[PDB]
Amino acid sequence: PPELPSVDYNSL
Amino acid sequence: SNAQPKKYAKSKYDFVARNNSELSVLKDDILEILDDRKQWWKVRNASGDSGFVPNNILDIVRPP
Repeated sequence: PPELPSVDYNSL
Repeated sequence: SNAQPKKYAKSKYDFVARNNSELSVLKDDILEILDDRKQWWKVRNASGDSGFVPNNILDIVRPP
């Protein structure tokens, strides 16, 4: 299974 | 069939959204690619829900 890439979308 | 066809991806893995911005998808789900500019792509599933999924669980689907 692959590790997730760093988050690069914006949240709230 | 349209000059600008929609682009699709097929998920290689089950992925569970970690927050309400991410989109839970299942292995073999077909997803519309809405935004692939970053590592997390915005995709839309067959139910019309959209959110972000990791690029690295997705395979591009060939145009017909």
